[PDB]
Amino acid sequence: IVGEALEYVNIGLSHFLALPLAQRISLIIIIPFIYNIVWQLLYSLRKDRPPLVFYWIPWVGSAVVYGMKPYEFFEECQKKYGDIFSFVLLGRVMTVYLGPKGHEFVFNAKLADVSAEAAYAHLTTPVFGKGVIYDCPNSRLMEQKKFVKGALTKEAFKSYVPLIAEEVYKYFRDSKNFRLNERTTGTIDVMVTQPEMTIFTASRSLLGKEMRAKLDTDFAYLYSDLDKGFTPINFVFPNLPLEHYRKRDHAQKAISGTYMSLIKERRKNNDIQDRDLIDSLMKNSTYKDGVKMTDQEIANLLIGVLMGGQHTSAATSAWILLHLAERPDVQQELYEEQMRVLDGGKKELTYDLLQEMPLLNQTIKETLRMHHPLHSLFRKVMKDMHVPNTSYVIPAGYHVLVSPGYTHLRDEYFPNAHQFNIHRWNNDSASSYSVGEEVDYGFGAISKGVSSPYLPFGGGRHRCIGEHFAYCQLGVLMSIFIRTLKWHYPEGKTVPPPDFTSMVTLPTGPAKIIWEKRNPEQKIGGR
Ligand code: HEM
Ligand SMILES: OC(Cn1cncn1)(Cn1cncn1)c1ccc(F)cc1F
Repeated sequence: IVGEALEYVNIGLSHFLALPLAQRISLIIIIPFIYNIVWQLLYSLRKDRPPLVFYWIPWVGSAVVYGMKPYEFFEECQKKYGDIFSFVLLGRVMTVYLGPKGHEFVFNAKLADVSAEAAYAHLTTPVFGKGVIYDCPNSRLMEQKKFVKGALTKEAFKSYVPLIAEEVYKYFRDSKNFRLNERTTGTIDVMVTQPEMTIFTASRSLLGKEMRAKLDTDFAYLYSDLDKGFTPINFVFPNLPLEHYRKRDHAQKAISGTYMSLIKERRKNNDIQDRDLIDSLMKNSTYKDGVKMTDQEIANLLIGVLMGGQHTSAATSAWILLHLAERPDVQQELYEEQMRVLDGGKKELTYDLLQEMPLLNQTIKETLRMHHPLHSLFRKVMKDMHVPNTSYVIPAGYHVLVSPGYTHLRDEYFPNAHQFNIHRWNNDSASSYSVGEEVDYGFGAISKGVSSPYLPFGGGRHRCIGEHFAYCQLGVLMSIFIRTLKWHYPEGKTVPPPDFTSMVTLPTGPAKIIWEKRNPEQKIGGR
């Protein structure tokens, strides 16, 4: 009888609760372990679900292999399952869609279907501050992107180029890593030099002279603290009572506090011009519903834009130098282009002349092909999504993962994809280019289609707005490096593997190059 069965359930329940504590703990471990395996096996027959990568440890999932070797992971998954597959990652289910159709599925996904801010808020909000970027609705982000873009005009770039050039020269002159007036050769770690050059140049141009001057003080130490909070660990542990987390928060307060002081000081003196992004945001930061950004939110947006731009550009800078260190042929070819465009060095570098340097820009383009600083972009799925031409349905609660950087490294789309060749971009040296219909999400007309196999800057509503600033900064920086120095690897060394575990895919350190002055007698003037 079924009556007597229900009795033995209750009996079994009471015997269960009365087990020796060791077997209880063991059952605490074995039961969800067994349940997990059984759940996957069952999930398999679901043909309205993409294949799920098998994993042994519950919650953890494929985190370790994804965390350490994401492209090798994607490649293995791809030839087993094809272009669409899911995997468990630290409690989340990630649905990957590789290739151009994946680019379309995720970057062009409707606003109602996916949320970037739900994916990233816990990473970024504690670092940047409240009320901006991912700590706000999408419509607010769109307009923040529009506000920042107002300091990213052609006219702005024309003024930034000599400021950036000045900083590069000052760095060559003053940094312990160079001191070109005293040394004709030396060794550097590019993961030391490039983050420093990147912060000095980006500060001077986007933040202005005051904020640049601050980096000549121990205030510079706060950026390091803030920098240390920008880490994937925030995806698991956003806030922990350690000193790492307190130094982060303290820095965000002191740094935004500093920006606010400058802001309120400019407003008090009515000293608001068109010098920098701070000026720009002081004059142009009213949303379409008439609500103004607070001084705090302005400062916080400044932090995030600068920090995001910081890591992508520094990493890219580092890779350019690293690839060129074993390619004296490319160094030579870039140098000839410098001599031609700048009339033997007699012409001062300008933003317009930068545009007349196709090989230089192709080098940047090719470096971003081989080293997309962001190997995975995420969205949280908010409504059930049907996968076109499939029976797959991606349920709300899932995350979608797109990886243009993976496609960058596929021979199908880039022959001999693991060879560095700037000439694969001959007569195709633009940072990117819309060549079909365009669309405006709030921050300017951008390409409607996002099916290009090359997407260093993403696409759709979350597309990068720093692409031309990045080319301007990298361009000026590399133009001066090329014209000033040659460099090569220490004996036996080559391009290092990427460190896929940090927030951007930095080179594994220490990554050293040996530089030498092209003109040992050349001196850099100024104080
Ligand atoms: C080589 C350098 C850079 C690369 C490769 C890059 C790449 C990207 C990518 C792939 C995205 C899309 C992220 C997503 O879909 O989730 C993005 C978004 C964005 N980037 Fe960049 N970026 C670079 C430099 C910069 C710079 C210099 C700035 C600021 C001056 C910047 C600011 C932004 C902003 C404001 C967004 C929008 C985020 C959103 O809408 O959710 N980036 N970038
Ligand atoms: O897209 C990022 C955030 N992110 C996503 N994965 C890793 N970091 C990075 N980024 C893109 N360009 C520059 N940085 C971002 C976007 C906007 C922003 F203001 C900061 C920021 F970190």
